[PDB]
Amino acid sequence: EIIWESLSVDVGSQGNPGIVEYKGVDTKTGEVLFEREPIPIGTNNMGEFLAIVHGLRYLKERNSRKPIYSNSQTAIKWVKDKKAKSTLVRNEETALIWKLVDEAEEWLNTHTYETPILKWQTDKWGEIKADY
RNA sequence: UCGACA
DNA sequence: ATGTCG
Ligand SMILES: [Mg+2]
Ligand SMILES: [Mg+2]
Repeated sequence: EIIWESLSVDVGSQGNPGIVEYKGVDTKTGEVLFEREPIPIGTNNMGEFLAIVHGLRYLKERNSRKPIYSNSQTAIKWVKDKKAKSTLVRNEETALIWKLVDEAEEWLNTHTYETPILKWQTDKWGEIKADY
């Protein structure tokens, strides 16, 4: 039940919170579609969030109806609810990560999309293809 | 309390 | 250990 005609996104971080990054790829070819420039500091869940919303953008501007695979239970939800509920403090250091996270919001609720966002069954299918 | 996904 | 959710 793996829909290979999809986009699988995942985040790679160093410490949580800390240096964060994500990337989307073709669930099958493993081809790297979009990659995020390593952010200074940010939580994992925010990483996931952005990873998804970015992929959401990527598709819409290519007119793709491919669903999205994320193993972030927290983000898949945040996104469904168009609301990132991150408890990370807002200070000049968590600037960029919060800047982005907000724009991802300003987008979610100012756009349309039927793009399915699906949970990747890591326990049954192994690490997601966009994994580091 | 724990459980779950990262 | 921390980030989040149920
Ligand atoms: Mg992940
Ligand atoms: Mg991973």
